[PDB]
Amino acid sequence: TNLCPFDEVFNATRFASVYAWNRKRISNCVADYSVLYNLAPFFTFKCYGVSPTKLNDLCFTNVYADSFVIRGDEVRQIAPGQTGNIADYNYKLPDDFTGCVIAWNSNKLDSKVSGNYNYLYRLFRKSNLKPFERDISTEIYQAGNKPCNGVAGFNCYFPLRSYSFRPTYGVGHQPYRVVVLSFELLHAPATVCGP
Amino acid sequence: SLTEENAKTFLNNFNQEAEDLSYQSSLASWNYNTNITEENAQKMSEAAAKWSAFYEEQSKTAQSFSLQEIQTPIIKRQLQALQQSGSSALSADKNKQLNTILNTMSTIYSTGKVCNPKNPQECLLLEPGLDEIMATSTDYNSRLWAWEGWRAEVGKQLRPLYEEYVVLKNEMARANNYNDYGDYWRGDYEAEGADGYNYNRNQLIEDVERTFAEIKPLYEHLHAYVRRKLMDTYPSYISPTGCLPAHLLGDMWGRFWTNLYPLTVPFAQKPNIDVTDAMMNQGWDAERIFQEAEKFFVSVGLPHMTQGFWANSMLTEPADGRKVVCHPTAWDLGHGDFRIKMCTKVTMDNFLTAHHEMGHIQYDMAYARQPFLLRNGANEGFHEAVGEIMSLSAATPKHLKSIGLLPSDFQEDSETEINFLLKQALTIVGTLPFTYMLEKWRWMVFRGEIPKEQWMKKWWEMKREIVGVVEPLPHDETYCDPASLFHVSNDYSFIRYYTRTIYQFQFQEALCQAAKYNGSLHKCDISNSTEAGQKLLKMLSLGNSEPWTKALENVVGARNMDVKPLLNYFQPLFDWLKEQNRNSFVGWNTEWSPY
Ligand SMILES: *[C@@H]1O[C@H](CO)[C@@H](O)[C@H](O)[C@H]1NC(C)=O
Ligand SMILES: [Zn+2]
Repeated sequence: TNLCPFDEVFNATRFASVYAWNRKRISNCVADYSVLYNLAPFFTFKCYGVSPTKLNDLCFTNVYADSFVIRGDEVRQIAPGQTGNIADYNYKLPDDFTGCVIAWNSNKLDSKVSGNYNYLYRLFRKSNLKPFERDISTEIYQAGNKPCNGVAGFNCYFPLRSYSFRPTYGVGHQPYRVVVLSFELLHAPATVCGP
Repeated sequence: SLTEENAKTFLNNFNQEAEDLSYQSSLASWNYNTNITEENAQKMSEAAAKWSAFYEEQSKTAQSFSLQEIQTPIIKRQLQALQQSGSSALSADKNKQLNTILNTMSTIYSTGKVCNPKNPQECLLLEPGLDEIMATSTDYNSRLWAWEGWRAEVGKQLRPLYEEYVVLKNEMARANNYNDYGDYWRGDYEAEGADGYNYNRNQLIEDVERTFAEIKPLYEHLHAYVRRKLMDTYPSYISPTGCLPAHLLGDMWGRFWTNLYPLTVPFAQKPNIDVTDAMMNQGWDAERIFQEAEKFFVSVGLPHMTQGFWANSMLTEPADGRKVVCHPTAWDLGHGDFRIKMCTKVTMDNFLTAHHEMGHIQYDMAYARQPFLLRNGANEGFHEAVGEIMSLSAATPKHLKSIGLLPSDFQEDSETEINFLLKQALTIVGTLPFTYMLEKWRWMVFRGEIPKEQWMKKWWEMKREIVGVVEPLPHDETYCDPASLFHVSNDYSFIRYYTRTIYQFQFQEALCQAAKYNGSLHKCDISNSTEAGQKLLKMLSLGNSEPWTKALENVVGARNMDVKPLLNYFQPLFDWLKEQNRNSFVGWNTEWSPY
């Protein structure tokens, strides 16, 4: 029995920023979503396109596992057909998204008394992101009609900002680790079946 | 591209960094006020310095966007709130002069002693050892001595400082497209942009004189009753037709007549029930007081208290090692953080202070969905009027009989109602004429209608005709009597206490008519009523994003100050005063003088 490649994306030690979310491929394994109950008390197991109530007996050719970290008030933006800052500049999902999202509070690990300035996000951008698109550019966002010349003056800001988590914030500002599983159904031999 | 998108991006970039710098300074201030040491006071300085520097740097740049091509009200309001640079319009030298002048009056008011014509080794300052003479001391020739010595020692050096403070502040406001500094204080009530809710600045004057001219008969009846009651302890020093002396009241300045209750009481044989001797025989704690207050807000339709509140708030005095400033306050640190710092004892006065303090938390918790510039109250009187109705409701004998503090044997009586309404009469109606007179004098002084050689010539005739108070000793043109108050030696608006009272009763009558109540207004509460309490949450959700004339219309229905719940609150008292003031003369004349 070649078990799932799990226990390496959930119980990780270093997550990624939302603007540089991490993606892992899953194939030639056995899906075993039966141990996620032993995880955090998370209230987010929201699935679309499939049914979560004891319907994990399908076969897929590939699975894409994305992972990142956001705040507590943005987990509602990781859903098909949504708007906001994260959904438009950081991570966009299509309307026909088949798969689901899990989000668990990570205040005891991702928060610092002096401020966790490690995780970043994108605040300004010329256009919105396509479904499953990713940008890692650090160009000066020219807002007005005058050139920027590489320096950030007036109407020319840096597009990346930080979170600065602290253990004294409210539940809407505490960090949350998010994992998005997407299922692919191609014309290839489906090798991800599960018991 | 255009001014709109540029302003939107500018406001976003502002709100990004402003809400993180405004958190460290507040956290440092909390850590200092809770653990005051030699290091916290120094750590609280750099955070505030950096925050002020960032605020001035952002406000100096938020001026190239002309407020003429903006059609959206939210962006226009945020730009108007960011364009008020305050005292940053003065020059370099004048700023330092105004800074060193304001600190001089502050350190003069803080320090300073008094000397008696008797043995002078007793030097008394504003420490509570002195105001006790003006609070509980009945014997004559001592209250008058203290009242004269206060305006004699510390009132002389504040005259050469106020004369420059007036002309300096009139120039700082003249650079902000105003007329004087009196018009600067009246600008908080300026609400522009609406369909009918437009409120002009100068109207604030015409709305106060129209309001004070309606509580004149009730104040006159209360004043005549107090004057007739004071003649039983000072028979040879009180005239039954003239006004009352400036001293001999229940305060150092006469702002609150609360200390006249042991002298001016309708029925002395009544017990005036107190629930302080009710938590001893059953067992209470500082946590039970704040838990019975949380249950009050969840029975009306308001959210619970966050888990970070009960873990980060100081609800009692520390055991040892630490020291606190000993003042009940509600801190809104930001980023979803709300705390309360208050040393709580098991009494009735502390039981009602918890409700007043949590009334600020429920207000702060509710407008947190605003872009960091609309997270305030409608005006300066809206924030403090919400915490007053919560204490008004929790003090009724009905709320005390539904929590186990009062037994189901004593219901009510007509005598305790009068004993309670009179004690509340010399706390609200007794300060409104004083506040109105002081604010009118300050406005006329800042405008120019009172010359420099007529200050202590028009300050006393107004107190004679408006407040009905005469001076015991003559005061020539070398004193400064209003400067003796704390709110005058330091820059502080005093009209915020006049409107806050009115709004206190406009909210209570509108929130007691949504719970199907028909009895007296001073006997109703909003407990166990979801409708009466959901209309309040609708007003407590705008901050200053909407004009204050519109937020007031959502809770009470009126667009302006229309004060006749106050005349309905003191209805059983105004009728009892007219039955007692029969063989007397209701009124005063500004001609009599003691000496
Ligand atoms: C992570 O650790 C928990 C600890 O009990 C364990 O139950 C779980 O199987 C581990 N793996 C995952 C993917 O949660
Ligand atoms: Zn208050």
